[PDB]
Amino acid sequence: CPXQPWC
Repeated sequence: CPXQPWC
């Protein structure tokens, strides 16, 4: 992340 906030 920051990319997929469930990373």
